[PDB]
Amino acid sequence: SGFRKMAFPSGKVEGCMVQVTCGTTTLNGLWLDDVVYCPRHVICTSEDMLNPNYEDLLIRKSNHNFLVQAGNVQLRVIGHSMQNCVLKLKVDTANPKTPKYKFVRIQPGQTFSVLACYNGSPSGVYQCAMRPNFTIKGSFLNGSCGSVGFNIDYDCVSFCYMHHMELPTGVHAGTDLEGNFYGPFVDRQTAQAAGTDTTITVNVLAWLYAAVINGDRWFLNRFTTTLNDFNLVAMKYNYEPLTQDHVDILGPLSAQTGIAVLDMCASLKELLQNGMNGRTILGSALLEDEFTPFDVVRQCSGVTF
Amino acid sequence: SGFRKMAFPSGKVEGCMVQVTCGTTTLNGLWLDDVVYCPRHVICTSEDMLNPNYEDLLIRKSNHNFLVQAGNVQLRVIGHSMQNCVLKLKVDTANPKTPKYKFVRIQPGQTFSVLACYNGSPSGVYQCAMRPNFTIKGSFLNGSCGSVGFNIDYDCVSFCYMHHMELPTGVHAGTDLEGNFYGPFVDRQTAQAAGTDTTITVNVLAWLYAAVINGDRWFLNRFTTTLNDFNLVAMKYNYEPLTQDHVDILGPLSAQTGIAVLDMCASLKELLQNGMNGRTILGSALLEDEFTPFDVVRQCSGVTF
Ligand code: NA
Repeated sequence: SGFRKMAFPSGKVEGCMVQVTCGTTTLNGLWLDDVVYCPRHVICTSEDMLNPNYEDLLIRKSNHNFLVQAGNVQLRVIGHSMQNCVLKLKVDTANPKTPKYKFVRIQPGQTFSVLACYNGSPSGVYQCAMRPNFTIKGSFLNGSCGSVGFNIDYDCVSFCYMHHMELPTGVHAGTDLEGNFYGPFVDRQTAQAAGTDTTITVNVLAWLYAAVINGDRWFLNRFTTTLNDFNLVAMKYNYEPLTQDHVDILGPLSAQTGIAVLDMCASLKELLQNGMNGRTILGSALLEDEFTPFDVVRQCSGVTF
Repeated sequence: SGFRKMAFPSGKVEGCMVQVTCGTTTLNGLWLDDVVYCPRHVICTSEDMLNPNYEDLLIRKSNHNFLVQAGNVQLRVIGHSMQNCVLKLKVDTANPKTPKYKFVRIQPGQTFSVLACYNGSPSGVYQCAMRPNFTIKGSFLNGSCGSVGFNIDYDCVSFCYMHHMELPTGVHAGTDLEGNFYGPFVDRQTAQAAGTDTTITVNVLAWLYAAVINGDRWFLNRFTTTLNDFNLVAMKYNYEPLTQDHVDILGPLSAQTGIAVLDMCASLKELLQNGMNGRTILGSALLEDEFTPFDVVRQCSGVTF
């Protein structure tokens, strides 16, 4: 037993990370088959970033202008194109370590692992959630752009995130692998506030089920609630609405523990109204919301890849 | 910016994980060059575990009793021996993906990454600290034995932990890679309880420095204290005494932030005596002690491997 924030093993993604240099800017790229994907803002000078026209900037670049390095071997660039906010550099060599993969656009509240890289080399791996306001709370420094987020499922890597920027508030913003930003953000140096964030209710409930599975039960009570009355309480604590879809997704955990979803909702209602009274849950003094129901089952059942 | 519990990239270790089966017991092994290392209790039956004579049990085994599988490839066992609580199975094929490595015995309060595996396949990666009572708070299920903990340093994987068991209290125990348990534990089914734990003071200070580096400053006060006056409070809150060596280890973080260690100690003293004033630090409502000073530097400087 035990319950930890757990990242996916990173080796399959490590084998895809390369370094991309344009001008004096170096960041990371993702090498799948004979394409390297990276943020298009690699083509911008500091001056360009103030007001970039990416089509015109890309017109002015040659293939030679992009230095791509896999470890210490140069990969010759033979084409360059743009898809939304992502640059695609066609190279003359397909990556023999390309895993089975998909590009997916994830939902707010869903989790993924980030392989933080610099100069094409991995620094570390950690688990992130896509916040309801479409930012992520990561750990990213200069040079981290092009690091990716991903899930693994039976040796298929589903890439869902590529890192582009840090907002002045200290949260992080990026795109899917088709280059569409998550949230209302743009790759130009202009004002772009993130919306007000909220707590991911279905994930908090999943984590309470994880706690029960690991023997923490003190917060269970004998109260009941309807979905509507629970949501009326949770709205006042800046929790996202819980829908019947969320109730159904919590079905397997509810079935294993014998605790009906709405009874766990009554427990959560009491936790919100009363606090923890100096107690902790799974070693935490806050209600945690970055585990999905599937993350609970995946950790507690030993799923491998 | 941002500060997360960050594991090492796991690919170098993933390439060393195998499955070892003896009788009807399956667990994981670590394949380095032509030797597979795994917990010796793999040779015990359920009746053996009650009172195992490991020397006798090993003499009664032959090479054919061990089935070793590296992914889809069966590895032929050509020798077997025992070093303390670790079994060493010599195989007729050397692992071509063996990283440059060392076996290290870590000190309490130091951290490492765990690659949790089942049936020789990686499930997830997460950071652990060796607690002062020589347990770790991990996430391990049936079949996780033989999963390893490690650090990566420049060009070398330093393996420091192999997983053997879960205490009835829900914490985890294991050995170094020479087969010596951390703490007073033994690989037999007899009563064993962890000693009372304590909080790793130098790590809490390191994490407060991480908070300052990331813009959290609310807990800083203009006060300073002495090492002795701080240790008076530390003893009252089950914190380890702070030594001059531990002050020295905090030197680089103190230097970067311009906050003397004893000033931060005055801040920590006020936090211990008065609480966290309804605030969080780096998203936590509790003081965190599982980041070493070097973990802070590694994450905040983007060290790669
Ligand atoms: Na101070």
